[PDB]
Amino acid sequence: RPDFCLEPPYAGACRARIIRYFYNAKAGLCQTFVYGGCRAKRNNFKSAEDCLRTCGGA
Repeated sequence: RPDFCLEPPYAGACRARIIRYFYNAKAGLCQTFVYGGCRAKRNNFKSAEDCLRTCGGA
């Protein structure tokens, strides 16, 4: 997985409530979080599948 998959999830400052996925490297899977709609970082996916494809190995 790329290093960005190890970063904590980033809601950012905006006020939307958008459900996104992040890789939780301690748990080893992708979890949901609430994203605010601006300034997304890379550990922020629209689906579990995309999160796991990107971050589940290497």
